Amino acid sequence: KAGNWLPGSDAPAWLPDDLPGNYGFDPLSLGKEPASLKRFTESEVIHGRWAMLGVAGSLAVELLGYGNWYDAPLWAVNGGKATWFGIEVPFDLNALLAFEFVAMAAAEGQRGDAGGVVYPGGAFDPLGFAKDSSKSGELKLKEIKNGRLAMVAFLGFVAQHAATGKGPIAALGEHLANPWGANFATNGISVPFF
Amino acid sequence: KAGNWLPGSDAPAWLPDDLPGNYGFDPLSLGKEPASLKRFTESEVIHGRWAMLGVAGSLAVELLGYGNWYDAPLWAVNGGKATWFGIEVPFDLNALLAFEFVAMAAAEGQRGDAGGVVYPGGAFDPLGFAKDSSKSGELKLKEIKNGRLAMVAFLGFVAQHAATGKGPIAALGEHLANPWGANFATNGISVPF
Amino acid sequence: NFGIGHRMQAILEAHTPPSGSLGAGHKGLFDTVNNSLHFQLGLALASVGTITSLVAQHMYSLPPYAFQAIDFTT
Amino acid sequence: MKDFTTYLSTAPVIATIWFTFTAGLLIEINRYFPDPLVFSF
Amino acid sequence: DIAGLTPCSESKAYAKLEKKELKTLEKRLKQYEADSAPAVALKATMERTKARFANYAKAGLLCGNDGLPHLIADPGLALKYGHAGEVFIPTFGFLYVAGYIGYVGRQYLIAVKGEAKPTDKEIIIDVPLATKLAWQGAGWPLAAVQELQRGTLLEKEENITVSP
Amino acid sequence: RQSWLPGSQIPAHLDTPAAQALAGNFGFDPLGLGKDPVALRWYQQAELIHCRTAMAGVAGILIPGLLTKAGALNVPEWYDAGKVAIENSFAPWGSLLAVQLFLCGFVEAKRWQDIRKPGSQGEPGSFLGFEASLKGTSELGYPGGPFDPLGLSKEADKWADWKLKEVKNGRLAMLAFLGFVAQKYATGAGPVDNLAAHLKDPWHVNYATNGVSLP
Amino acid sequence: DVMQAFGTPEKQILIEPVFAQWIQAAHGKALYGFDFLLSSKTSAAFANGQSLWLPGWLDAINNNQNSLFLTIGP
Ligand code: CLA
Ligand code: CLA
Ligand SMILES: CC(/C=C/C=C(C)/C=C/[C@@]12O[C@]1(C)C[C@@H](O)CC2(C)C)=C\C=C\C=C(C)\C=C\C=C(C)\C=C\[C@@]12O[C@]1(C)C[C@@H](O)CC2(C)C
Ligand SMILES: CC(/C=C/C=C(C)/C=C/[C@@]12O[C@]1(C)C[C@@H](O)CC2(C)C)=C\C=C\C=C(C)\C=C\C=C(C)\C=C\[C@@]12O[C@]1(C)C[C@@H](O)CC2(C)C
Ligand SMILES: CC(/C=C/C=C(C)/C=C/[C@@]12O[C@]1(C)C[C@@H](O)CC2(C)C)=C\C=C\C=C(C)\C=C\C=C(C)\C=C\[C@@]12O[C@]1(C)C[C@@H](O)CC2(C)C
Ligand SMILES: CC1=C(/C=C/C(C)=C/C=C/C(C)=C\C=C\C=C(C)\C=C\C=C(C)\C=C\C2=C(C)CCCC2(C)C)C(C)(C)CCC1
Repeated sequence: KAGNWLPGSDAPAWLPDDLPGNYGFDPLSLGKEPASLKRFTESEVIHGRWAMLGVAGSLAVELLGYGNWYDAPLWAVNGGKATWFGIEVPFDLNALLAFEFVAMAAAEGQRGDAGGVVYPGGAFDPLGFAKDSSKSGELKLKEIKNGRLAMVAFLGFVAQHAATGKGPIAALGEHLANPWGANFATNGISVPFF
Repeated sequence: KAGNWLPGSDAPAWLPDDLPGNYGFDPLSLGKEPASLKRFTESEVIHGRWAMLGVAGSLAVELLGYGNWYDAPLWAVNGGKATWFGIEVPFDLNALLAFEFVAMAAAEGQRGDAGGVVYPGGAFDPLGFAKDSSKSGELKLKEIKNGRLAMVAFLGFVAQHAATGKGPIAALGEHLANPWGANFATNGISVPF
Repeated sequence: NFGIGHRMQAILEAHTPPSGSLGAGHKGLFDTVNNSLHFQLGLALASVGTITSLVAQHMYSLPPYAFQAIDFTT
Repeated sequence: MKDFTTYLSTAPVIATIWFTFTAGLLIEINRYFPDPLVFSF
Repeated sequence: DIAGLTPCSESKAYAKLEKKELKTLEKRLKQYEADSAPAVALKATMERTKARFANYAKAGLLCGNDGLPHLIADPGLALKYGHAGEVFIPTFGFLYVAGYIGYVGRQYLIAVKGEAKPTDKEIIIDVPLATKLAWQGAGWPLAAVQELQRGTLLEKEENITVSP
Repeated sequence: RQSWLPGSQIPAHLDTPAAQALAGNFGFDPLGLGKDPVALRWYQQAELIHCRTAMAGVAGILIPGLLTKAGALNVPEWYDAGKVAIENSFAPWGSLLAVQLFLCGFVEAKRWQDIRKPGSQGEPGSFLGFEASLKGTSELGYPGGPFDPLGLSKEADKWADWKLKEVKNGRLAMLAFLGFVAQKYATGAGPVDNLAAHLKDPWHVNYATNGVSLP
Repeated sequence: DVMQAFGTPEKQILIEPVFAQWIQAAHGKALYGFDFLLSSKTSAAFANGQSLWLPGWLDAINNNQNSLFLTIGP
């Protein structure tokens, strides 16, 4: 278990207590059937993985000073010459679009319809952490926690840029500058009247 | 089975579950009789193969830059000089018309009225994929799905060019350009109001 | 009488659509078209009476004869 | 007058009351709404 | 101008025919005293006539070369060009009342079949049953499609034939 | 049983135990439209959805209408918000209606199939694990699952209370929209403008001072 | 007849023969303006027969003094 998400409320019967990241949070009974819970326990981890990579990419561009996450796919219109660490990339839109359509499918289709695995031991642990003896569930819990926080962070990125038109650091600095005039309410979007 | 096409509906009894490409989709009871259904299964695969070849021919011309699928048989009127990979063809209309009349019937009529076969093992599998051991129906199902998608793609080519006068990529680039003003409602044809 | 061609006894009793479309289709007509003269006379009169209306409709709009449709009474 | 109301419910009496009703409805309509060739608004 | 036609507010044969009818009414009116009972009815006929021409020109009816309004009886040439009130709106305003009467009479027959002798309530119509079926037949297309989905609209081959 | 007219004989197909245990049954069917039980089963769905869409629409008319006449919004009239907001729009109306009919038809055909056979969308393998919460409840018209996020159905007491509150607010909103259309046709003003016109002179400014109650 | 008797010819039901005027305009009668196949100068059935059989047929329909596709009304 390790958590109750709303104290005093009961835990549902269809959530196993040994499952990593468990709190009992299913107010829709959305994973009630075990096949759907088995599909969603695989897909939450993968959303968390790709969102941790997404928040690291969206923050490292601004911490390294190369624009933001929003304007990084803005060279395909109104010019070109994409960069990475300052190194130029001589690729147009259609070539890298086809390479992302092909070279990712050769790993996605190799992952997905070859089973239902979500923690594959072996080559994906080069250093060696998950020998599944004692520290399996603890590292899985930390991965789930950090990934859920990253999904919340990326949805905050999307809403923050849709409301203010700025980057993550570019308005975290404003919230640190004017803490009472640079929040989600002083814009005329998220709070409709006041 | 592998699919229900409108979930919760009952499957019609005249479709076997072992048949490749199955969903139960027959809302007109159109293939109810077995002698008709066997010929429909034998004809759906061949419509799928010829439409996969049709969509590959309609797309590779524009992806290689040689006009479209529409203007490629437009040298028969107002000029000539047919091309293929840039290589010129010194043939008129009537000679290749008779060659398609004669040389194709030696494959079509040899295929058709020599039985009812639709997956013939032997010379049509040089590398070896369909040994009918474990992965027969899987590859048959993939062939059915890709062929049905190609048939829908070719009818989309027909209606798209009959409504906009443009080719496949010549309007896919526009739908990627103006995604709310370059669809099937902004023309005055498909939606009459 | 020469081996090639088509036969009236084989084309009729094979054009039968299944699943209760036309019932048994055209099975048994050659025993009744050939043996009946009133059936043959009825089909012949239907064809002649329709292509006579066709002659009438197409000889006024498309007059085939020289200086017809100036002679209005004709 | 139960027999009189069964007489009033016979076929020609209902016919001549209902046809005067559906006549004098359409007649009052064509008085208050003259000449309806086309469905206007 | 759909099929060689013209709007009646545009054509001049329509206005000439209006002036023709008003001319006949005027030369008919010239015989009477201006406040007498025939002259009031003649001027009322003129007012109904002019209101009729104004409301036929207002609705956008199409005149021909004859100066007479025409009816475009095709949806897609009436819906596209604004002539749906010619035929396409009264072709459902009729059929509601037609299927209404055909449903009320149907239900009056079926609700009188299962009695002692039905024929006496066909020459002597049961008026409270008739008016109950007259009022509750207002939603007839609803009940007609709900009856068609059963198969209780049709009857099977229990029907009476001769010698097939 | 708290009927719409206290002295009427209620129609007997609204006094069955299938129909008395139905939401908002006040014995009102003077034209016999639900005499077949499956006709009534269909029209109960039609009433629920005609009333939920009307509650959403009438809220979207008079909540910004009352927040326009009291300031701090500038939402126009409901019969003017199609003329405007097509200029402040990424799309014209035709493409928008086409996307609307696709996204809404995918919903409405699943609802069609669930009405014609209950629990249809809950059969496994339909969606990607999402179909398990699509059986609805034991009765049709009230699905729950993903459509009850706050969880007001897990009570089994005061549930007919919530049903009857939904049905009565919905019937009132359907009458309100038929209102909005008619009080637009009659005098050409807005609904809150008509409310202010009635409240400043009730005994002279009403539907007896226009041409629609004409003798 | 009742409208002609009451002196009101405008109240007649004069349904225009839309379905056959469309066939005349698809055959090349440019009097109605449906411009569908042969009365439209830009179509393919018009264009692929200008040397073969069309111009005499188009000059014969649009003559209003033969019986070749008479103009029609209610
Ligand atoms: C052509 C390459 C390719 C292929 C074949 C696959 C194939 C697959 N991916 Mg994959 N993926 C790819 C590229 C590809 N992906 C790329 C490039 C990325 C990075 C962006 C990902 C990221 C990714 C994640 C994170 C996950 C998968 C998953 C899956 C599997 C589920 C199949 C499915 O449902 O289709 C998906 C088909 C769609 C049409 C996707 C619909 C659009 C999604 C929902 C995004 C929309 C977000 C939207 C805001 C939310 C909905 C609205 C909401 C606000 C109400 C399947 C094996 C999932 C999995 O394994 O499940 C267990 C999973 O968790 N992939
Ligand atoms: C099938 C052939 C046919 C057709 C299509 C028409 C069509 C028409 N005729 Mg014509 N006519 C015909 C045959 C036909 N006629 C014949 C054979 C004759 C000689 C007898 C005439 C003599 C004739 C005359 C003398 C006149 C017409 C008129 C008309 C027009 C009808 C206007 C009208 O009354 O609105 C009726 C409109 C309605 C909406 C009526 C519907 C009834 C109500 C509103 C619906 C029910 C409401 C409510 C539920 C009822 C309450 C129920 C109660 C129990 C409480 C219309 C163009 C009139 C006209 O204007 O000419 C153009 C006119 O003056 N006709
Ligand atoms: C928020 C989210 C999911 C939210 C879902 C929630 C809360 C659902 C909760 C519930 O279901 C449960 C749990 C239980 C139910 O009973 C109840 C509810 C409440 C319904 C997923 C985000 C998931 C977000 C993901 C996966 C984001 C990945 C981001 C990537 C890959 C970004 C890449 C880039 O940023 C870089 C790297 C560089 C840039 O230049 C380019 C781009 C491309 C922009
Ligand atoms: C779409 C299609 C069939 C669609 C039928 C459907 C959906 C029927 C569905 C139903 O029946 C079922 C299933 C069940 C019933 O109860 C109900 C319905 C709903 C009725 C066939 C297309 C079939 C399409 C085919 C076979 C297309 C072949 C295309 C070719 C050969 C193109 C060649 C060229 O493009 C090149 C190569 C080069 C160019 O330069 C020259 C040309 C000539 C243009
Ligand atoms: C659904 C509905 C309205 C929905 C409105 C919507 C979505 C509005 C949306 C918009 O406004 C916004 C948001 C913003 C605007 O800018 C745009 C639009 C688009 C305009 C009204 C239903 C309105 C439905 C009504 C009024 C139905 C009335 C039916 C009655 C009274 C029938 C009674 C009987 O049938 C019984 C019960 C029994 C029989 O025996 C007897 C009789 C009498 C026959
Ligand atoms: C749009 C339109 C049109 C067209 C039309 C059409 C084309 C139609 C078709 C139609 C059809 C195609 C039909 C069919 C049918 C079939 C059937 C089969 C039917 C049946 C019916 C019935 C059966 C009924 C019954 C009933 C009821 C329900 C009510 C009353 C009573 C009774 C019982 C009688 C026109 C232009 C002309 C005009 C305008 C409109």
